[PDB]
Amino acid sequence: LDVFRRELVDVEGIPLFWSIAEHWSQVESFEARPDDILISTYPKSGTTWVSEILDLIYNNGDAEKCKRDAIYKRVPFMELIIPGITNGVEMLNNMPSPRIVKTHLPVQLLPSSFWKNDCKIIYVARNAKDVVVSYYYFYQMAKIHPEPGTWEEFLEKFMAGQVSFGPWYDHVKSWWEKRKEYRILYLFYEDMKENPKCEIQKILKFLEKDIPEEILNKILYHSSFSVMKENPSANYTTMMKEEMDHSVSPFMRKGISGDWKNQFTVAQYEKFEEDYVKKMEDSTLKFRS
Ligand SMILES: Nc1ncnc2c1ncn2[C@@H]1O[C@H](COP(=O)(O)O)[C@@H](OP(=O)(O)O)[C@H]1O
Ligand SMILES: O=[N+]([O-])c1ccc(O)cc1
Ligand SMILES: O=[N+]([O-])c1ccc(O)cc1
Repeated sequence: LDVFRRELVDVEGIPLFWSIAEHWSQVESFEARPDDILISTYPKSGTTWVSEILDLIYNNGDAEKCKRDAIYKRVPFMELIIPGITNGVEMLNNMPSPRIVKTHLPVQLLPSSFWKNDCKIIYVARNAKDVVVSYYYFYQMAKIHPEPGTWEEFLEKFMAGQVSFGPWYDHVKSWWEKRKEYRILYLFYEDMKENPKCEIQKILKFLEKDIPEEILNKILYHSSFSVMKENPSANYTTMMKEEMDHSVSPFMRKGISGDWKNQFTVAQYEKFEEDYVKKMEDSTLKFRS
């Protein structure tokens, strides 16, 4: 299918995949349900990690139940519609409750039904420098994206917000502000790295679930990077090479915090930081790198 490497298309101010734009009315009119849990992230911030955690919670840590299908079918990417390939809206329409829904939409573009249904939302943020590195390699392997160009070209596009789903800065800031209006558990990738048990406990409390320590430990074990990277139900290796080419860069790439040090030159770092401070000083958000 000839659907790959196209230029992004503006949707309500945000660069999105051409086929999402083409099917935007279907996304806008998406029907949420009161018990939907929405996982909302800027790309490359821990979406798959948290989605697997949620599905594990819903299945009481049962690893085999969580291998019933690929993560992208268990937890549909709502707005992702590609002709001949996938339709997240239709996948969700046909899914029995309680649904786990994935989105990367900026808050201003989220289908209004989520607000009307007052859904609980788990937002995951990750430090910008690690995000852009992860996103660079992902652009290379995940062929729906436009060509990223060189690292320096891609870094500049990221800083300018000229990448799929728009600027990281506005995404994280506006979702942070939204936590005052709706029930949003706002998590950080770095915290999940440092103390995953603590973060899963936060998720459980938010979900109003109390589970045995033994089940919590099962969920912890199966959501580690070393397990997920080898799990074909979670590591995107069931995608066609034409869609995601693992040989270019694996989806489960490094799974650390601080990979930015391996990618950024000192000059790129200093420039990025100067720009970052200007963009983020209006926000009470604080990150670790
Ligand atoms: N269980 C886990 N623990 C830590 N990182 C994980 C993880 N599962 C996936 N990741 C990392 O999360 C990033 C992908 O995020 P998303 O799911 O939002 O696209 C990748 O980062 P890297 O490219 O830095 O390795 C990936 O390796
Ligand atoms: O075809 N693809 O590249 C896809 C399809 C589904 C999905 O959730 C993500 C990517
Ligand atoms: O383009 N893609 O195939 C994607 C993009 C984002 C994402 O979270 C998963 C797949």
